[PDB]
Amino acid sequence: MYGWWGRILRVNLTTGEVKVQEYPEEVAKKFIGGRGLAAWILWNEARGVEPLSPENKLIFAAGPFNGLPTPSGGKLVVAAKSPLTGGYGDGNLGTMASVHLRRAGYDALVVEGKAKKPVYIYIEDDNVSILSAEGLWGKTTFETERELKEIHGKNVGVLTIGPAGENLVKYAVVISQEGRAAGRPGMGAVMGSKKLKAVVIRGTKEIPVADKEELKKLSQEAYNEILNSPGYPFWKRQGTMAAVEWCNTNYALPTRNFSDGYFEFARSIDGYTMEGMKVQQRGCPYCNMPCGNVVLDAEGQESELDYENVALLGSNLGIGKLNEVSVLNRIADEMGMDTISLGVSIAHVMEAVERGILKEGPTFGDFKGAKQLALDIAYRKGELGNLAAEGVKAMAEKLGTHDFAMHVKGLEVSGYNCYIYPAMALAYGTSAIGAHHKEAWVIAWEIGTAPIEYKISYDPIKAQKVVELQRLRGGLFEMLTACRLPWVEVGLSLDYYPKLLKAITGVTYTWDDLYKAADRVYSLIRAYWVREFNGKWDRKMDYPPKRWFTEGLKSGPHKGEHLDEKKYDELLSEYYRIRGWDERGIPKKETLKELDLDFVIPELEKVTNLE
Amino acid sequence: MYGWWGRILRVNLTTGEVKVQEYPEEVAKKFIGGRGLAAWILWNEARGVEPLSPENKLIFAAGPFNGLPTPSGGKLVVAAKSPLTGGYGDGNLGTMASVHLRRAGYDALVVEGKAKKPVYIYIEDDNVSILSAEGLWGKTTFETERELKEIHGKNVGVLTIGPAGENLVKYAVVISQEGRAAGRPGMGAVMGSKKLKAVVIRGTKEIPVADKEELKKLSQEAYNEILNSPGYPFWKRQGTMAAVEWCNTNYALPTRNFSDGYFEFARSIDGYTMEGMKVQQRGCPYCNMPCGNVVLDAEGQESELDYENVALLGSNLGIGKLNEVSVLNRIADEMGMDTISLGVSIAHVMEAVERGILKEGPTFGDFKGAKQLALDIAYRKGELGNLAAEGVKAMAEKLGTHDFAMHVKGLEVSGYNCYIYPAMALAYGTSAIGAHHKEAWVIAWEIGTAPIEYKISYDPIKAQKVVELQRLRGGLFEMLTACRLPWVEVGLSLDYYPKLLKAITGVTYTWDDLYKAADRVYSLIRAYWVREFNGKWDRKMDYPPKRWFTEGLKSGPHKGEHLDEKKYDELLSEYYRIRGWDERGIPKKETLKELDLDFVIPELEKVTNLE
Ligand code: SF4
Ligand code: SF4
Repeated sequence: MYGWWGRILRVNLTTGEVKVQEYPEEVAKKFIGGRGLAAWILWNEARGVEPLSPENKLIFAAGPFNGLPTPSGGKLVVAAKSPLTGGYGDGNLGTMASVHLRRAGYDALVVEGKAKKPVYIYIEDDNVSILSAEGLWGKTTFETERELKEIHGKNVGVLTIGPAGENLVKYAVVISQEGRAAGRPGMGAVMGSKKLKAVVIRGTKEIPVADKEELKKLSQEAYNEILNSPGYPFWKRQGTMAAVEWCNTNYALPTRNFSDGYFEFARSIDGYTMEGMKVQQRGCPYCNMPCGNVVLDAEGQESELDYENVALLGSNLGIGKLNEVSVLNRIADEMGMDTISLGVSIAHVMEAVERGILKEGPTFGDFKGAKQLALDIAYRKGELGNLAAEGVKAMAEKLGTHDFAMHVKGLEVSGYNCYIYPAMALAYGTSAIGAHHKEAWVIAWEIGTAPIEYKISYDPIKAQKVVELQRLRGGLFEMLTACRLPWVEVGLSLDYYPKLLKAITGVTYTWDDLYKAADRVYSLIRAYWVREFNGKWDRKMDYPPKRWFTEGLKSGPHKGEHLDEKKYDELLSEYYRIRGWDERGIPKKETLKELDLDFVIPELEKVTNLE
Repeated sequence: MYGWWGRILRVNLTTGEVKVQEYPEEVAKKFIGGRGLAAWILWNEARGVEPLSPENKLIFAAGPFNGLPTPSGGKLVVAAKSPLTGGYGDGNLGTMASVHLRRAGYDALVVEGKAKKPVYIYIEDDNVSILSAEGLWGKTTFETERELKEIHGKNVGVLTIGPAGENLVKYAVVISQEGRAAGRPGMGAVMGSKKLKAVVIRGTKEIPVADKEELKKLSQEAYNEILNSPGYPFWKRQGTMAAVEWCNTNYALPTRNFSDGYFEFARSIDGYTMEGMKVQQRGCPYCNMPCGNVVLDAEGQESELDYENVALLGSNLGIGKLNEVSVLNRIADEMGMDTISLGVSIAHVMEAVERGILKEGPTFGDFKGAKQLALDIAYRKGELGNLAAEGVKAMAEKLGTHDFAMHVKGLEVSGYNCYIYPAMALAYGTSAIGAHHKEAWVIAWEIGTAPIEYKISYDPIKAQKVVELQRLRGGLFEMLTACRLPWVEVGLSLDYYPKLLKAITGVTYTWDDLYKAADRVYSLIRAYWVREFNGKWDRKMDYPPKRWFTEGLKSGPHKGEHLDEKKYDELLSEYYRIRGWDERGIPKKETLKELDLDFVIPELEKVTNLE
């Protein structure tokens, strides 16, 4: 076997047992890695488990591209049954831990059980130990990684959780290298529930490559193509922050809990403003187009800015000064909580306060109040911090505020306001893990323009475009696993991927093979949700928030415009037709058989009727 | 006598003598105060003196508006014979020193002589002393003022020089409250040449007012008019920083030593970027429309930004990040040196380096090199730093780089590139103290738009507009002395001024009375220059820099356009006709008699032939 090790590191925190599981080359070829491998593991090992119980499996899954010098191939997938959504949950982050896990001889790391006290997992090739982290517990993510490196050396990959993870904030994430984050659906809370403070990894092994020279050649070509792309200069300057102006121009910038798609103060929180306050730039392993832009916040502290962070903690909160939004951003990284769900939870509180629903709490534009709430959420201080720490779905159940609860499947909607964007609304509605733009950022195509540089339509071809994008963004890139931005942003040819894959693994994958592996992952993931939800499931699970159907844009040429539910419903049926799912969004028996998921049928039938 | 004290504090640092000069009420009425009073004093007391010798007079002149609660009436004029230009030199700054000097019982303070060692002047009502400042010498302006208040208390007004003043940098200024500056033509160097490190002032006396009730009424109306003006909100947000975009849009933003009027990276150093970096907002005494916008620079330090500072230290130097420009800005303030002349001098060096004329030094866009040169100028360290510390006129004589030496009469050109703006070019050409936009910011009217919110033309009305603006901006406002921005930016009515002047002094001044006093000051100032130049004077003294006639814009729909020498010369003759001046730029015997300036006739006749 080349590329894949066929090895998965297993750590049981309850028993202290550490072992290496060998999985068949057939499974590796069939699921490829990252999310695929994770979905296979969770389907088999997390049936009916409580997300915060010792039985949940915390998975760190790499893929064949990882550990090797592949173009922006320093990504890693973190997965577990989600404490926020109750379904399959995952996330991705660039981190040296990805390079080291693979160079240490493993394709993935699976943590089960729960330690008796705070501990961290140490991995140096074949030497794996569960060590006491009593001294680290309570420290920020930044401080935890800094201290671990002060002991073991700079040459290690470190994954940590901060107080939000330790306190089981439902959208707590895993942090690496002060800025890289993974696991919006609460991977950080699953990590915290096991009393797992960090993971330190070092690898030195040579990963067996089927064609060393092709690999080295293809990689050099791709790097050069990136360096020579016309978008490279502007990408180097603004990175994802170029989307603030682009979204504002197109009425897609979430403003005041998604109330409007335009923000009057977007310029003072945009990419140009960011350029003027940038002090450093860093990136993920093996990437020659770094986009981790670091600024100084209002308190003079370094903060790494990404578009989503700014959109959800800036315009979405009615906060118009980038230096202030940057303080909130830093807090999220330090505490280890998702900037998106954090911002949407805060915005939800702000709307409830302005409406008189909540007697106390911050209002839109209130930076000091937003900062205090962010901190109270991470430390679960007071009734408000505790409520908001649960996310908008849970919070809305308690407050009767479902009308303005911006989420899909319990996962908070990200940085694109879709009052007039049917395809993007469908992307959020059908995202495998819950509302996220990860799997299909189709709004650009719907508009005809993109950040590096209108008539509302429900054409069934939009459902086809979303499935196509999900195959690449929610499948391929989450399985390799590698950054999708070189392709998305600078236009690196997708042809490099199946070639790099054969050069590495020696297996020839055609685009249809890849499209099929991605579809298998999608149906398996959906199957997981259906099974864990005990068959209680229908098409409404794939609907975007009610706000986009009952309210419209508040300003500009498109004022009053919104989504037509009837037409959205028809577009959803088209999505199901293309995926081979029934009108409830559940995979059909024939579809499962065709995707080599026969094993799913018996289990799903114990819970509902299949078609 | 009301309003005016009719008293001038006299401090001789050579003899240690402190006395109070009582001057005539008719002189007070005739010159009003500020620059008018200063020009009267310099004509009489700085005849033929070397600017850096003990005989030069350093004047801190206030007017009837000062010390009283008048709308933005906390300004102060600092004047002396200029070490940079060799003629009349002055500047203005907002400072509690203004309020305290007048409440202490004086209309002005005149310092003559030179101390044997560093000293500071201490003024508390009638108690005035020259005290040792040996421990303060060498400290920054910020630290000097901070330490003085730690001794004397926070309720004092303080004026200081930093190392640039101490080291006689030709464009050294006087600084107050970390950000307020005065005296571009080297007032700081004059102060430093006297070994005067600072002036600390405290006043408690009630200033006699003709009509206290009218004064209170008018000020209140004016304050409310400011608060309710349509421009108030945007002014509060961006202040003068709104000019970066306005100038860039109009090809008037000095870029790379005025090479072009358009900067490709203007957005990253503009007013919106500043808003996203603002952490504090300060202002001058008695102002309800504060514009001292404080940001954190690239090193996390506070830096108060003004348009000119950013245009001359940013676009003019090819530096496109506001955080970096802010480091240069803070250095200028700390060292006590003019941001404009500093930037124009650094830009001059950058062009000479690029052109190979200088073999060592910073080039455009080199922030680290610019910072090092700014520090070397302040401390006069090295041949290059010592040369640039002399100003562009002097530096150009040594390097043979007159072609790109942007100055008029030795004073560096400010933040408006006039390749296609004849009236603004004439404003710079005729400015009483040398190149400055202070006396006539006519570019706004020439274009038809303003920052608060084209066809070239040499229409003789342009000269009439420059004269009208000079009467107000270089006359009235420099004599009161009060901020001209409420009127300029927010549209406060000019009708308040004659009414407040009457309520204060009891003397009624019709607009014609004020225009005559302003022209009187302009002709007296002109007479001072001619006299001091020993009659060596002609119309070329009032010409804009050669570059605006010799080259044109480098981009935009106006690419290649420049000023025309013949049409400019005709426009200048129109300016002379309106002012009653020779074709050499010297007042006519009839004009001098007209303005009650007969005493200057004998003096000018001794040096040249009058008309
Ligand atoms: S483009 Fe950005 S997110 Fe992608 S690998 Fe590079 S630094 Fe990481
Ligand atoms: S408008 Fe600005 S410069 Fe004028 S008095 Fe007010 S704070 Fe000072």
